[PDB]
Amino acid sequence: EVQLVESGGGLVQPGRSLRLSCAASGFTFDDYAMHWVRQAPGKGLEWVSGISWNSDSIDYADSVKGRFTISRDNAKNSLYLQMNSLRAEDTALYYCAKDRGYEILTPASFDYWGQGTLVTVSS
Amino acid sequence: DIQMTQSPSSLSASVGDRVTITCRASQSISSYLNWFQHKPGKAPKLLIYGASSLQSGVPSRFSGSGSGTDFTLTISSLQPEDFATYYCQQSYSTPPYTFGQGTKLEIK
Amino acid sequence: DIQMTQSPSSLSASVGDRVTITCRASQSISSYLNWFQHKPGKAPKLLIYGASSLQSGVPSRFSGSGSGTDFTLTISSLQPEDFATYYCQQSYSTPPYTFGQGTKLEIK
Amino acid sequence: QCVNLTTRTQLPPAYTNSFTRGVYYPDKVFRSSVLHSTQDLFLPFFSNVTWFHVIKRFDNPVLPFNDGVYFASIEKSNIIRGWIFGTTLDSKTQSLLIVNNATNVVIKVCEFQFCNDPFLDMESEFRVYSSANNCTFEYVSQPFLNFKNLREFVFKNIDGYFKIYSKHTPIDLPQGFSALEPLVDLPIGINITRFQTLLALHRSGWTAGAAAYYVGYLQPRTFLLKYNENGTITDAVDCAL
Amino acid sequence: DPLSETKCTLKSFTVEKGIYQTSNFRVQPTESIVRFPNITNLCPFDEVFNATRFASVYAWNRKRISNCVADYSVLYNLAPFFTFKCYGVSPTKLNDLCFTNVYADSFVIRGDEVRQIAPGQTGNIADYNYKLPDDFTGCVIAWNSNKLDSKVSGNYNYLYRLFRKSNLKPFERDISTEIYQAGNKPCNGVAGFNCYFPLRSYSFRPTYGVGHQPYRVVVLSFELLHAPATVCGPKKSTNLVKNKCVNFNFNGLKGTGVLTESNKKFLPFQQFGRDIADTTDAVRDPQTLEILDITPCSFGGVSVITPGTNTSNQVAVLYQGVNCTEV
Amino acid sequence: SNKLDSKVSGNYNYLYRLFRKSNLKPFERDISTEIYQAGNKPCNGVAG
Ligand SMILES: *[C@@H]1O[C@H](CO)[C@@H](O)[C@H](O)[C@H]1NC(C)=O
Ligand SMILES: *[C@@H]1O[C@H](CO)[C@@H](O)[C@H](O)[C@H]1NC(C)=O
Ligand SMILES: *[C@@H]1O[C@H](CO)[C@@H](O)[C@H](O)[C@H]1NC(C)=O
Repeated sequence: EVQLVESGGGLVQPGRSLRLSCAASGFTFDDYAMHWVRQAPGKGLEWVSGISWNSDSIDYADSVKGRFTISRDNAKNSLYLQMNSLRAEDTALYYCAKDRGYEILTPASFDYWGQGTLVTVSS
Repeated sequence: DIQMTQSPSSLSASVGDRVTITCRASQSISSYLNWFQHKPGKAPKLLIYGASSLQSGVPSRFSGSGSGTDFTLTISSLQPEDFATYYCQQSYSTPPYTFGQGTKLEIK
Repeated sequence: DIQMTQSPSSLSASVGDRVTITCRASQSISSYLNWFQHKPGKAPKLLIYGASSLQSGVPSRFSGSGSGTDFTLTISSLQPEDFATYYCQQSYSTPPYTFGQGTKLEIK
Repeated sequence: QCVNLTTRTQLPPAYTNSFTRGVYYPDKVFRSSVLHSTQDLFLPFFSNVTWFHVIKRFDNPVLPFNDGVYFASIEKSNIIRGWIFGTTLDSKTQSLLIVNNATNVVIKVCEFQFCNDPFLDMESEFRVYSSANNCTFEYVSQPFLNFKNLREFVFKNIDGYFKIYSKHTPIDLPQGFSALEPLVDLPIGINITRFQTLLALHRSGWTAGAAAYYVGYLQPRTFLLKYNENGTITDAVDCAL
Repeated sequence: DPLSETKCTLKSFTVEKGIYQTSNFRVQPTESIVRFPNITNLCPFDEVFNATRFASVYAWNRKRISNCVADYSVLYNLAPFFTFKCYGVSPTKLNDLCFTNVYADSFVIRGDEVRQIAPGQTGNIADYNYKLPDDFTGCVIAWNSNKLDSKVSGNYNYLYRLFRKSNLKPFERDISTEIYQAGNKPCNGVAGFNCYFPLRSYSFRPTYGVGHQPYRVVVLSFELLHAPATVCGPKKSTNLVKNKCVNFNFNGLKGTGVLTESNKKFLPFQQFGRDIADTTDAVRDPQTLEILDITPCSFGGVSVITPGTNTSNQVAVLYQGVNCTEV
Repeated sequence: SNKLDSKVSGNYNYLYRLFRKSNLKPFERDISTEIYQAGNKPCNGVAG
């Protein structure tokens, strides 16, 4: 019943930067871990990044290391993702899934998911 | 590294049949695998967390089992609202939250 | 562990005397000690089981007492066949049935 | 925060007649058209009941609890706000607090450090205690609330249980009969021997509206209660009057 | 038959002509009804057991529970809670026996230290982290938390006190970070030679065996004081049956009779009703605010009309004060 | 009889019944080893 609203999607040229916002209101956000994952238009799901309940332990996907950064605002119960140095392969769908646990690297997986937002990287 | 394989890709059945899907791992993950159902029209949702723990709020028709390398999910009722794609994800090995290939399920 | 000490080793008395022998323990054993009489020429025999319980068939002259860490046996009559070696044994500590050193008794 | 009041005008407390007030339902039993004899802690007919006025009369004295207290208030515009019970009224012992602010009715059991002159002062200045150390019981209850209101209360403490009986009537003490309906049962389990009332001052320094209340002490006696056919007590007879 | 009943009553083999009173006709109940008010105001055990993050074992979390109904069957009905050891009280009778206050102690331990949470036990946790009294009245629960408290890089958020100058008292929490004095020389706050920090970190990982996986432990210590106990279990309520001679339990009140709809209007506070003869005749249902009359199950006195047995053996039966439709 | 029935390692020759569905009748001997059921789900022969 929890709500996960995502925005920031659109069409941008390769090499530009943008922001994605994911806001949650149906649960307590101060003690849950959150993750960004990627579903390709013609392939399966892939994990991208995630943050814990507090901004101490942080992880990124190997294919996106050094390019993407995440931020978390517990005051307004939301998180942001900065899209930098975009290339032709980043035109997929992105979800904002909620981890069952509190840390970043735990055997507990994502509990509740949100509707994906479509981004396009082309001229 | 870790490698995941999906033996079935597309399957055919009816309303009153029984279907089984399997997911195999290159190395044993101590039964730390999760199953996700992804409707084409909405956001994906989890069905089974862990080896054989059913997530509360979904029908008990889905059943997860298997430990070690190969794991199995089973549907006994096949309700006409089960048109989605099933994914298996491991959460034990060093590659963080790597997902497997899709598994198309349809009835004919 | 546990260590049992015999304060007297050889004692001299007459046929009409009263003698006492003491056995000390390293720590408390909760009155779980036994007193054995060992004739040099035959099989040893038990005199006292428990702290102050007299075994059946032996004369009431012998009397045991004491609890905690120290224990005592007393003979009031000293009949002329009371020449033997007396031992104190504990049966409470982890070392199973450890015996103390001998206590020679002579009449003079 | 505590503030001492030095604007009091010294007058002795008044005395008036209790008449036939202070009767309440002894238990939870329904009786119809039956006269029943009950031995309980009651208020005798036609005695001293002590009378205090508030208007610069500021009657906030500290009275013994004894075996039970009958507190009547001839009131309008919500001047009386709560009560304080305990033995030493300090953090040394356990104290009980009943308040009804502008929002709701609050019951607390804590080691309050009560002010020498605690009160309430829109009403947004509460000077009742400076600290609360050990709180063992909390309770939120519904709001209990020409002089127009007559509010009668009976407070009793038996076997660690605090019983509060209440009655509201639209109107010296008026002459009439009214059974007090039981309101609150509280499992507190504390020793209570003394008490103090809590008033509200209107700030314009401060002005106090016209108010008057009465205090009586209960003792064990036997009454004969008459129940009508509706199960409502209509009359009582004091067997020892 | 009534003639033989008369012979039994009169202690004679011959019955003279006349009418004799022998015994009574009473209907027997068949169903038993037990009633209590709605099971609301549940104790917040979800915040204790289903909490996302527990505190460390040295700083074990203590929660006081009172003034609510505690459903111990919920904890008894969850499969993942493998370890349920209770001492001083039977687990089956936890539901009925009423106590004053509950203390929930939550912490995290390893495998070899699970057994140390018990009266009379010893170890690092028993001596320096969490001490259990010998006369402990309560239960302990331990469950695996490898999926939550383990990280591939390692979870260092849990700590345990490994060194202390003395053993902890029962139900004592030590959170001091003073440097342990292991040598003669004063430490002076520096963990140098013969000086060690008393707290060590549990580096939980998902690749550990059963003896090293992180396990969440909640200990319920149960106390009853002179104050009226307020922690009760859920009281089951039997479905209401009416219009028949039944056994009823109304708020601890035993009774036997026919329950019928009543026209009396009980006052909101009024609970029980008594008739002229000082007997319970009306009751208010604890769940639905309705009034019910309790009539005694049909009463009759049986009299026998018979001529002398020298004449004939035929008899007649008279039920006193009973309408002919109630036999 | 602490001298005879006590082992320093521990004696286990003596057992007592802890759970039963009903109280025993006077002078009744119960040697049944069936698994006591306190939940709704039947045991089905497992002490789980
Ligand atoms: C109240 O007691 C006083 C004495 O303190 C007495 O003078 C007075 O008569 C009593 N009240 C009534 C109504 O009699
Ligand atoms: C009792 O109640 C009935 C109806 O509710 C009413 O007619 C009657 O007047 C009541 N009795 C009294 C004394 O008010
Ligand atoms: C108890 O629950 C029933 C329905 O299950 C409801 O009818 C009843 O009103 C409840 N009790 C109270 C006091 O509301």
